[PDB]
Amino acid sequence: ASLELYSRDEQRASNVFDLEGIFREYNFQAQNIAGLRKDLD
Amino acid sequence: ASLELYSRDEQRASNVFDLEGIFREYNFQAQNIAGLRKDLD
Amino acid sequence: QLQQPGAELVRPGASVKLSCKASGFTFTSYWINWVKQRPGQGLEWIGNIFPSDSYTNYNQKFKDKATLTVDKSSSTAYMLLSSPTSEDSAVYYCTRGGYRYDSDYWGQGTTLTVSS
Amino acid sequence: ENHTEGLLMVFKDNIIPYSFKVRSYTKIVTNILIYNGHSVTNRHEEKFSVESYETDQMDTIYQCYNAVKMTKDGLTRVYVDRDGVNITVNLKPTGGLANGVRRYASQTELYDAPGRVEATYRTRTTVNCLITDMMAKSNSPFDFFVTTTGQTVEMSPFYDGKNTETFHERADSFHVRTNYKIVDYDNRGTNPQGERRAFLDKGTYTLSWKLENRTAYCPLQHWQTFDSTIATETGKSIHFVTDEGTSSFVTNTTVGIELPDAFKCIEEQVNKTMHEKYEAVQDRYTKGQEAITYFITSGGLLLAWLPLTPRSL
Amino acid sequence: GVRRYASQTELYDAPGRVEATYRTRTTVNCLITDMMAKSNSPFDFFVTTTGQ
Amino acid sequence: GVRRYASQTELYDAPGRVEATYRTRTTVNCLITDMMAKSNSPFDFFVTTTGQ
Amino acid sequence: QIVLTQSPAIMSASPGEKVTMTCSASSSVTYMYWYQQKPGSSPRLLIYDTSNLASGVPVRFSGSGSGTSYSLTISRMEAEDAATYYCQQWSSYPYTFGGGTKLEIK
Ligand SMILES: *[C@@H]1O[C@H](CO)[C@@H](O)[C@H](O)[C@H]1NC(C)=O
Repeated sequence: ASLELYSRDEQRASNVFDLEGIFREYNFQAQNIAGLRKDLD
Repeated sequence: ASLELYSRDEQRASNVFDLEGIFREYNFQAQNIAGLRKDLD
Repeated sequence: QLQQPGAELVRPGASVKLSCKASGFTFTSYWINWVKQRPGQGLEWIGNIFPSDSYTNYNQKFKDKATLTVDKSSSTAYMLLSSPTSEDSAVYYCTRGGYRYDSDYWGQGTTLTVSS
Repeated sequence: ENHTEGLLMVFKDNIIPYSFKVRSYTKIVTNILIYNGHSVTNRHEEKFSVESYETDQMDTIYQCYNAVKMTKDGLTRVYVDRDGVNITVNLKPTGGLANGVRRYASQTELYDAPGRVEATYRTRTTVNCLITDMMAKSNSPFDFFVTTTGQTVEMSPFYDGKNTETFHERADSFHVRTNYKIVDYDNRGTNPQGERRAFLDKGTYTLSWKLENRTAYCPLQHWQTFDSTIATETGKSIHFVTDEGTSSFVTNTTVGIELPDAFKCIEEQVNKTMHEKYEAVQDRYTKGQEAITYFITSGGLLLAWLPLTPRSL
Repeated sequence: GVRRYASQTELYDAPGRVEATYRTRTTVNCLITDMMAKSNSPFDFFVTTTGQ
Repeated sequence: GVRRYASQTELYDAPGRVEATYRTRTTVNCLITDMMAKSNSPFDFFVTTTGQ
Repeated sequence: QIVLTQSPAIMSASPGEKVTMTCSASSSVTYMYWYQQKPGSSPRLLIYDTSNLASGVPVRFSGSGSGTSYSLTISRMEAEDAATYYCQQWSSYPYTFGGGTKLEIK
């Protein structure tokens, strides 16, 4: 039989710092700000 | 015989966010800006 | 318009210069190409000076025989020939290039007369 | 004592994200209006996108206009470099980090002469043109992609305006051009082959990349190929034992013959390899079947099987 | 991702004076955000989604 | 983490003029930081703790 | 450095029959241009990108091709369609021309 202790997802989820969450939200906020600062029609 | 499924490079290259590329370019831009802002002789 | 003056006499050993007046369009958005047409033979390409720049790309063998230049102020291009001989009697055209389908206006052609 | 020879290829999962090349255009405007006449300078800058007519100039002839026009509540502001006029400037290569992005930029203003002081301090206006080339990466579901410098776009790279791929960006920002000519710096004066490029306006910059179909990414990767495997039937399973790599792959099903569903990429790869290997061996063997058979191991592995029978000379 | 609840901004920002005393505008907004946080075995600190 | 040695700031920042020439204050500080750096096998660059 | 070969040399054709001239290149080329040059005059552009029509050129003139094989064909030939035709490449930096084709009426 085929067995494994820690799967790929388990090792990926064992990180406190979520890079995807940090950068996606930061870029979203800056893009929204650049709209009001400029002509938002 | 010795075999392996995923090498060290394959697991390193399986990340969308390139930390080395992000930080190296960011520091390069700031250093260049600090030159023109100050006395660039 | 792209007009070229002709009716010139060439003394071997004396350099000659040709002019190609360009007008009616923005001179810093195209290129000038010079082509030599030997009578009774096919056309031949020489080079292409880029105005607004100095990208004078020359032929693979015409390095020792050609010299391009431009006067952005006078919107004119020039062809300098070094040490002309008697075997190069032909007509030279100046053509306009560009990555746009609009046009590529061929010049009129300057006849070159070299003899004794 | 039921044994059969053949040729075997093993395919595994793909974990390397899809990668492609992009190019960015932007216009940078800086104001040094806060000269603090009252003796320090407090300058703030801004960046803007590029329109269609200008992008055609940069990509082919490498020239841009040093003049930006905005609008706000019916008020339009126009700035020129060194307070000049609408003119064409060239773009030149700019040095940078080794093995990174390549930048082409235009020269800045000639000078910034001092002006008034106190309330109305010295005001300077500058405009620059920038071009950057980098790479982008995206994952299996194709929900977004990230460039090298760390900018994220919420759109599948395969979207073309009439597909079912994810597109969460602004509707009036994506448009695709056909028969588009783009040339490199070193070959200004040669016409390249027309292609299909997709443009996107992010407000602060502009992005463009070559459009492609989804068949350019494939979720399977070749691992190993074995030439002299032996297939042994155990009643409820099949054992593929090879003594070159010293491995044995066991399948759950006996009949197998599960034709590939979405892994149609490897059809060209397996067709060439099996045909090539059989030619060097067809001297003493004949193909015992005409179609390749596919099995799935207990683990996540895919096997291509083609039985071979010896020739009775 | 995160869910945000926000109040409307100011109705308008009329222009004021110029020169030294330029036009001055004041705006205030209320924000509410819901996210998740994570912490490790020794429990010395925790990090939210946005990176605080 | 890192250890910092710093000098005291200015004693006070008295208000000055207003309008165009507003109150101007100048302060200078001295800073010293100790951290660690790391580099890889080919030795092309190294990165400090704070991310420089 | 790509050399263009124009196999047809002398037409000597009469009105009534189609005439086709092909230009062969030693290497692959992205496109091809066709120039018509009457004696004692500057050449004019007829076909660009191997499939399009220039300004003022009538519907008769057309051509196609791919790789290193291209040709031009016409439908209704008159007396004034007797001139020289050249094929010119653009991808390689030396703008090499072709041998040229002579058309005659007889
Ligand atoms: C994508 O598919 C369409 C039809 O499915 C095809 O016409 C097109 O050529 C394909 N794209 C490429 C780059 O071949």
